[PDB]
Amino acid sequence: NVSSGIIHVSCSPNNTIVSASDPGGNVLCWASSGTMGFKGSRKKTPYSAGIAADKVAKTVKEMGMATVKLFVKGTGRGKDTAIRSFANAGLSITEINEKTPIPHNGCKPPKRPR
Amino acid sequence: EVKNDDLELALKKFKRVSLEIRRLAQRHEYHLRKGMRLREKRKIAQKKRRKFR
Amino acid sequence: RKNRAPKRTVLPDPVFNNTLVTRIINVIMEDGKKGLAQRILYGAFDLIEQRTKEKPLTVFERAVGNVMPRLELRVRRIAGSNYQVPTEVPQDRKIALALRWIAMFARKRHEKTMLEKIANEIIDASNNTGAAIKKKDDTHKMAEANKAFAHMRW
RNA sequence: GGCGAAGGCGAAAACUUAGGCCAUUACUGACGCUUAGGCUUGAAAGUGUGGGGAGCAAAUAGGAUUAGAUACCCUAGUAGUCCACACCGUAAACGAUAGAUACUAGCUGUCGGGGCGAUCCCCUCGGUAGUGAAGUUAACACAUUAAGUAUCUCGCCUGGGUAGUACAUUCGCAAGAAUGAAACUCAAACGGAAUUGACGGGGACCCGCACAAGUGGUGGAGCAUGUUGCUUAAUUCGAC
Repeated sequence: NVSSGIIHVSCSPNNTIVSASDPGGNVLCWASSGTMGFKGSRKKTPYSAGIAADKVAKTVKEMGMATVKLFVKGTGRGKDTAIRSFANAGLSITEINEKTPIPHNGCKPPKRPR
Repeated sequence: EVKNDDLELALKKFKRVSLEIRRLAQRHEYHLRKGMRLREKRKIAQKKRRKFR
Repeated sequence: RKNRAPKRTVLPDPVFNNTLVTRIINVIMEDGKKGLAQRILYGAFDLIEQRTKEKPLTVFERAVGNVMPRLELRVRRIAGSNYQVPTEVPQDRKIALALRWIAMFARKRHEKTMLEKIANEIIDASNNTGAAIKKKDDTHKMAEANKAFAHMRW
């Protein structure tokens, strides 16, 4: 029911999540790897993120969307297959942005696994 | 990091924005000593000296 | 490690004029005896001619086309509980696997005589039953299920 | 890259404050180097009192792998890491190279002061690096910022295991710090450098029925034959 908006993709190094959102900030629909069939360690694959973005793009096509912002977030190899699927799904993408949670050198991160 | 005009010329430049974001963020997710911080910083600085010149 | 090796050339069968028939007559071969496997295959073709009246070449081509696999699963282990990677398979290997499956599922069934059992195998393959189409579809289902591994693989 | 004597110092401002470099037609006129004892500073961990606690995380609990795992992995998780006043005075507190001074090829950078002056580059005096001969070294290597040629002073060493242990002493509430042996034992040592092999669940490259692609085989039964074990008078001896 809304022409414009922002759809977010978070690419964790263990999972991926995509969430459509109204331009006001509130979300409209969202899917992820877990919502689909395969789960576990097999869900951190570029194919998983690609199909996750494909599903949300398809279900927002019936939701009546148009040119939409896109905020990639997180570190991981699945953040590009979602981009390609969004481009291939037939969307009206116009703007690309990056919204990583980049910190200034403040709080201490967890320890090195070794 | 907003930049996009029509289809792909901005995406080709997105790769560079992300790679460097990834490199800088990768050292804020594991903790190691300050001495090692400086040592790896100087080692990375040597690497630029070898290729970029 | 070695280098690529040459592949020999198969002569066409000089009665029915089809190389796939030669590949059948060589894959069903045992003991190295052409005069026996040839009788088996040509009696099977005669049986095809008699019941369900139809040119044997058409049934053969239909069965072979329905049996050829689209993808092939090749084992590539990294650690314990090894995972599989689907891989694309060339057309020559496609027909090789198809004819292998036809022959090997033919020589395991009821209807004791080899003639009738292989004739039923080829008839069922033409009619898309669970004889060998089921196995082809099972190994095809094993593909594109691990397709996440297939996309990023070597 | 800069500074500090060392530890260390990196968001912004204010106050206080330390030392350093260049030029000096100025001044005192040997007032200089080193330093036993002494004094001051001195990473982190730790301790006493009062606050603080977002994240992280010894100890601890649970889930995994393993034969075991009190470890590596994962989820929780206190002391602590933070601040105010003291105490502890140890580190690979490393340039494994004490301080002060005179002299000894050169080349390539870089930083500051000065003159010249659009930067760049000219050069002078300094600080910080690389390459490099005579010279030194057992070799690696150092080589004008010396491990070179020499002097002055201090500290320290005299085989290894015993052992930085024991006693005594001083300091500290504290864990400990400083100083620090001997009895016994070995002919060598968790000695140094370098050389050739061998090895690496270290890299790079290259072959083979090695893997991969198939065919047909053994381990399932009977039989032949050989071997091990047992037995008897020997079950001749060898091959493992």
